[PDB]
Amino acid sequence: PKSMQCKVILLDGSEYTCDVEKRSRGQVLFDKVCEHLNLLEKDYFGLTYRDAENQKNWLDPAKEIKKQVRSGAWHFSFNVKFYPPDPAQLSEDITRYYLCLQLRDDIVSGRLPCSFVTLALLGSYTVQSELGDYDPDECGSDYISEFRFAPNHTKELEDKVIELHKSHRGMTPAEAEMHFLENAKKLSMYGVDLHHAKDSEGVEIMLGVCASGLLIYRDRLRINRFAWPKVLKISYKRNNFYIKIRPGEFEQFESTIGFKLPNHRAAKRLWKVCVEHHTFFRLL
Ligand SMILES: Fc1ccccc1NCc1cc[nH]n1
Repeated sequence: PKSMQCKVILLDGSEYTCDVEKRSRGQVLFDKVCEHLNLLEKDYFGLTYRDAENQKNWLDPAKEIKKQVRSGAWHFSFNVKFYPPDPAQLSEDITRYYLCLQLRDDIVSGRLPCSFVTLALLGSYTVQSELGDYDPDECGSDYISEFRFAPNHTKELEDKVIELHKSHRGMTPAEAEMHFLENAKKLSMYGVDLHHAKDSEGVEIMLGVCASGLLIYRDRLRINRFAWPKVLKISYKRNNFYIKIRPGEFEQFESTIGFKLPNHRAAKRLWKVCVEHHTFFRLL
């Protein structure tokens, strides 16, 4: 029995190493990672890898690892796949904890945009969770936190984190994590997976996939939103991704909206994440 070494970047930025039999399916590796993390509420999470383009791909738990990574290194990341719309309803604090770590990276990366005040408030709850009660002894008027809070740090943002941290005295890690999530869940890009595409006229749009449905970002105005119930059918052909939308009441025939993706793999990736998110919606 020949086994392949796997390396997984965890959400704290540490590396987990294990071996699986070389013909193992994704689920085998994912189960080992989740046992390592003491994670029971595993359905919200997954593993990603980077292809030659260094584009992120979900490791399909049902398929052989070798037929996915193909020529690439057995190097993965552990990530939230399905962002819970209501994190208070998760059964375990440790689940909310990993979700916070993911969202912290979502924020620092700029995938999840955030006002100055929300950056500072989220940051204050992270500090309360990580270090406990505000201590003047560690924080001078010149203090800069080890914690990454934002895509671009300023002294103003560090000061506001400290100001808000002072107000959280006596808050436990689980409580601070729950407040963090109550705020983060409201942000317009929470749990939105964005894909580059062109509309049928060749105009650059972004397609967002999330729990509630599909978003077509055409410009700062004209954001079209199709709740999952409004989406009849989706499919990809060559570089094209198509969504069929239910007609309005007493209208004949659904509408088709077509999109051009960069290449066939990008169309297939978008199709698969939409199918997977739509099933998630069907279970809610
Ligand atoms: F309702 C949706 C449908 C499809 C994709 C996303 C959403 N987000 C919630 C919302 C409702 C109104 N504006 N934002």
